[PDB]
Amino acid sequence: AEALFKEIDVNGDGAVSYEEVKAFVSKKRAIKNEQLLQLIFKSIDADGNGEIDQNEFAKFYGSI
Amino acid sequence: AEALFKEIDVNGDGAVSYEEVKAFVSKKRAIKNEQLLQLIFKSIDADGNGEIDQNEFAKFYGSI
Amino acid sequence: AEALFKEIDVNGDGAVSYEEVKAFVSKKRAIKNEQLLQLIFKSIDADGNGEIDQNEFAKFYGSI
Ligand SMILES: [Pb+2]
Ligand SMILES: [Pb+2]
Ligand SMILES: [Pb+2]
Ligand SMILES: [Pb+2]
Ligand SMILES: [Pb+2]
Ligand SMILES: [Pb+2]
Repeated sequence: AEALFKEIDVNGDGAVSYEEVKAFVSKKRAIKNEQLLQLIFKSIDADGNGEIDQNEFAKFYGSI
Repeated sequence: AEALFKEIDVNGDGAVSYEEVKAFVSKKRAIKNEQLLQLIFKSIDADGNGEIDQNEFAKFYGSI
Repeated sequence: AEALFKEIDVNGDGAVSYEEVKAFVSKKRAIKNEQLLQLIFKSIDADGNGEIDQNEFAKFYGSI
């Protein structure tokens, strides 16, 4: 009755098959990678318009 | 005369080309990942019918 | 005015978009992997003809 078992159990038959654990691990990994990358971007895009201009980029670099 | 050189040497010409080392490293990696994942599954599937029901899943989690 | 911002800024509009940072990180990663692999090959291919014969392969292995 936890959303996690249901999230992994994609065809909803009450059983987590191997393919499902595998698809899950894959997408969980993909998501953590997206989140770290976005967070890094947003962190460089100091003013938040959604693009990094040469200035934001300049600050970001150096002794970093 | 070791099975390993022959395993990497896929077109069998006595020479391991770069593509072959590369294909080999790729598939070796893929296999270690499958094996760890399967072992983890089999380890959760406490009764071995090949699917994880909410119970096996429940035990598995917690302070894990 | 650094080649790096221009290298990431693929469509050249002065702005590094997210897709571009992402494509960049991907290809940077791909390249480091190629370079390490090639260096390892070249390191096994002791005489440099571009293929590893059973002999070069033999030396390479052991207590390695
Ligand atoms: Pb299922
Ligand atoms: Pb900006
Ligand atoms: Pb060959
Ligand atoms: Pb089971
Ligand atoms: Pb751009
Ligand atoms: Pb050689």
